[PDB]
Amino acid sequence: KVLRDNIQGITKPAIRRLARRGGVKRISGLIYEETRGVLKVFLENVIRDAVTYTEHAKRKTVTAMDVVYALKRQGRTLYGFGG
Amino acid sequence: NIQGITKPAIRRLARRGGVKRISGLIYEETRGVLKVFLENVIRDAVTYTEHAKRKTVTAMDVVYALKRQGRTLYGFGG
Amino acid sequence: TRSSRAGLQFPVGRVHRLLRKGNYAERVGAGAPVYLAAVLEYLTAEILELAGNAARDNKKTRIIPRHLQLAVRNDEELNKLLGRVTIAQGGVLPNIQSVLLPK
Amino acid sequence: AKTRSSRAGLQFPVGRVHRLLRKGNYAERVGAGAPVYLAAVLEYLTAEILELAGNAARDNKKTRIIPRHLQLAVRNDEELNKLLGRVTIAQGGVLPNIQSVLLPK
Amino acid sequence: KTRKESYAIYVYKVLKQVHPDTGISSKAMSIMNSFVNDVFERIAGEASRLAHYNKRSTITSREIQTAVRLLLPGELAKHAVSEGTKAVTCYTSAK
Amino acid sequence: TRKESYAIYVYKVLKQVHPDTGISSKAMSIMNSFVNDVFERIAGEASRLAHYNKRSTITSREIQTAVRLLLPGELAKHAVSEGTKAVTCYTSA
Amino acid sequence: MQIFVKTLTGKTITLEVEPSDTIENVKAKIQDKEGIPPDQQRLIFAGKQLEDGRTLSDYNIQKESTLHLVLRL
Amino acid sequence: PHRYRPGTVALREIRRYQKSTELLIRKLPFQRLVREIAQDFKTDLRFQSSAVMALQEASEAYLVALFEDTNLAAIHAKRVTIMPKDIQLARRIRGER
Amino acid sequence: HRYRPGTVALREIRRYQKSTELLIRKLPFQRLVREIAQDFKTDLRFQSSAVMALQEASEAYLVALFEDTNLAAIHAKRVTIMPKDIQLARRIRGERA
DNA sequence: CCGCCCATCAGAATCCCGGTGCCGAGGCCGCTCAATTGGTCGTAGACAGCTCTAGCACCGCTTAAACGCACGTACGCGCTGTCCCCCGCGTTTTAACCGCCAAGGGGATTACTCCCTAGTCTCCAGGCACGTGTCAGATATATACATCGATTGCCGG
DNA sequence: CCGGCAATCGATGTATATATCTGACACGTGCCTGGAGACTAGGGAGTAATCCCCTTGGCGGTTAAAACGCGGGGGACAGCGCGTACGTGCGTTTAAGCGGTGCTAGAGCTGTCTACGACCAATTGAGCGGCCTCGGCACCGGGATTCTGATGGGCGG
Repeated sequence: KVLRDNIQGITKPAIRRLARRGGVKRISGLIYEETRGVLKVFLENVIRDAVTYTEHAKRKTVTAMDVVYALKRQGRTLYGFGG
Repeated sequence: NIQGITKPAIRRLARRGGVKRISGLIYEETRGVLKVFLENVIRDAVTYTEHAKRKTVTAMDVVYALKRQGRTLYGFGG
Repeated sequence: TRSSRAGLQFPVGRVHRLLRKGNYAERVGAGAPVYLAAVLEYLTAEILELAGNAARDNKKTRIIPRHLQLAVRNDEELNKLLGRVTIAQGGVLPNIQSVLLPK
Repeated sequence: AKTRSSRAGLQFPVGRVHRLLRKGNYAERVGAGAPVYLAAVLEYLTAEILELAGNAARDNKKTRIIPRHLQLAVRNDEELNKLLGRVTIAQGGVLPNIQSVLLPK
Repeated sequence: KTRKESYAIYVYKVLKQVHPDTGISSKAMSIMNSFVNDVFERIAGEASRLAHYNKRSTITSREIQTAVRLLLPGELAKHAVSEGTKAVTCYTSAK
Repeated sequence: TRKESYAIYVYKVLKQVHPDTGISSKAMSIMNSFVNDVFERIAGEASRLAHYNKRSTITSREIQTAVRLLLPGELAKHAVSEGTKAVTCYTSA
Repeated sequence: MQIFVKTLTGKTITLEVEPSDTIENVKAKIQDKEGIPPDQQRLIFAGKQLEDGRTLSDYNIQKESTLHLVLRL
Repeated sequence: PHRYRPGTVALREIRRYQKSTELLIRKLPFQRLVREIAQDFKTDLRFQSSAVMALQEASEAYLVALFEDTNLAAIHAKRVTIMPKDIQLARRIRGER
Repeated sequence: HRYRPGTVALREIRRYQKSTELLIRKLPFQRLVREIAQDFKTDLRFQSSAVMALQEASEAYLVALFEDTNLAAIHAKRVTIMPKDIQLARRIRGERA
């Protein structure tokens, strides 16, 4: 089933919590839309690489190993989910 | 010998960088950062030279060191 | 030769030999050198086309590293590919911030 | 002295490291002392990180080490921070740090 | 005077195919040589890692295609994939 | 199928360093990933070093130069000392 | 809407076709404008060989797209 | 009526969320977003739970680091509020297109 | 006569953004390189190409750093670059901890 | 009546054109070594079939988180004034750069040997999967202490 | 007689102490697969000797860049005022999260057999090194065009 509108599921309080962990005290009201755009771009890149890795192996299921390999390819190593 | 990098040379570099007005304390900072960069690159190049048991540093060692640091350089035999 | 069979300009046998003596895998298939040579030739042709146009713009008949730099930096895909690469005797793109221009 | 690790006096395996070197497509041949050298280096690095993480775990009146303690150990040492500069540790967190401007006067 | 190999003649052939009346200098030739070598190493390393992940001992055209897709961005990947596929088809047909 | 890992050796090192603390399951995964990452880095640098000088073998000299290139300032000295001591002990016995 | 066909000789030609136009019609146009016979032409787009019975909209070929022409002898 | 002045609860939240380790985004919306994004490249795909977990961890780390750089950029301009131009400057200097 | 301040600066910006020459004298750079290298190992020799490559790399690095510094200076509503802008650029890039 | 905005002049600055020369790019020739062709052999991997597991869909109930609205305040932004510090220009000094000469150290090649590594076979024990007990830590509850913001008293203008 | 500064005091949030239990960590067993021991053969790397090329060091001159000083205009910084956007709190609504239930697509393993890649030998032509020659490009002198800032002028508060 095709779904949309799902970028708005990243609510304003969640972005505020991320900013609080980042050390931010005051937030302008236009930060949330740009944050959503940045997150969308990042996810698009990583998911494209992971899907390429999955389809090379002739599988119909995306595994955590594909995500780890894609993240390493983009120069972002991740410890904990195998590898 | 770090003072051999004169102020006009730094000004020319800034002009190529697109800078119009320059403060009077920028030259010392530029000298420091250049010294740090050179130290890193030369350390790696000398290590590469000593593994090969040579007493002369070649351009290949410099290219390999720069590639190791993440800065590929074209036009010197890479 | 194999390049003649594939209709290429780049060498297939040399690419095969480099693949075999490069410690990449235990075995190398028949079509891998052909594929790799085709891709390399395509990229070379793209860069050379852009650089030749740049050289013709300056009323020059020979390509110099400045023309290669101008070709690479003015194209989005090539700029993304060669993002962390320095070209000797290349220079920079002319660019002045609009705030610095006189009123 | 039967195993190679016992001869070298290590805890990490020498035979397994040799096998991994010989099958990783690194070089045509592998020398005798290379696995010993590599195993010693790996054991040293593991010991350093584990000692720092254990001190961090004790600071919290805890017995077991969790990824938070590893993150605290790595981020507080300059050499380890330089080595693991582009590494994200899952379930790690961040170092507490607030800029001095934001504090009340 | 040990023989030293390079990609100069093939680059010149391609250039004469693209711009029939245009030359090239020595420094530009060095830059082109470095570019070709660097791209070769990148693609070969990616393909080798791909083969290692799936527990294979052979590098095939599938590995090269997937490496090209992973490395080259945008329409560059599409056109390069098409060129490689055409070259492989022509090589297979001829004998 | 059997799956190999570095868990037992990491635990032995930990029991040698801190003889009272334990370790959880996620921290063990992190340690495994760390060991694998460092192994791959050092091995790749050594292979490139051997390729540069036209050699077909990997020796302890390549490993020493690799750890000198990869590891930062104060880690490299102690790592080199440990590797040299281990190799000398192996040769003597 | 217009597309571009590339040949092995580096020659790029422009074709005026429609999204509903079939590959056989595209081919017929290419012979009319270039003289190359139906049997010898093979079309490659996105790494796939096109089929004469299919239409351009089937392969999601949009405006200003590029396709590679292969001569088979 | 008891009431705190502006900026106090903000510092309290900064201290709270810099000491825990949990994820700061609800899981179901992120799963839905990931599936929708992946629908563009290939339909009828499946995901392991570990894949979505790894994606969430990477995304949260990336956003937190970006916000740290944004805060530094905002302070450089003699301000305490973060604004979109600070995000743009941080992204541009970092080299992200 | 006399040009008003800021004009010749723009002229030099235009002139130096079009050429491709090296902007640092060669003998001082050679001397600096030798005295830097004498710390790691004494009794050393250099090929001329090695010094040329070192100069090219260092000049490119400095020019890029100055571009980032100018961007940071503009962000703070200024036209003069200051050491704090260099520090901010280096910190955001990742070289400075 | 005078400060602010607008049109017009000379004067450096950059560029284009024409003649001259000169060095690097393009072409040609000989040889050698690496790619091509033919044939044989072994195993890497494609393909089919079966098993079971984990990923997807649906339903019901709680409740904590999100959302919408109101109020007030503190921070961002614009304006003004000053003060000093970078910029443009002229004079004097210095040392980079070019050309030339000379000496010798070390990089590159070649020949020879020997010893270190791969390959084979046999044997055995260390490590992994599985199963079980118990205790370190999360949970719920009660409690003590630190901190923040309104209230009020006191020295002082 | 109020204002600014400093000492209270109540509300609130966070850390601390005490059972309680539970799921996860640490330990015990069988076996089987990979590592160790012994021996052989061969080529990779160490060692010695030559040679000649390139790097280092010194000398002379010339001239262009650097250093130093000066005067001044524009930009950086501090202070003030305003107004609106964002933080804190409260009541209402929503969907996330948990707990089951079922089902099935697909990931993972196993046996087979076959086509594909490796290896070996003989042959020959493509590519590399060396030499030459000439045309694109660098250099110098002169004229044309272009901004740029001072000067004259005009205007409206």
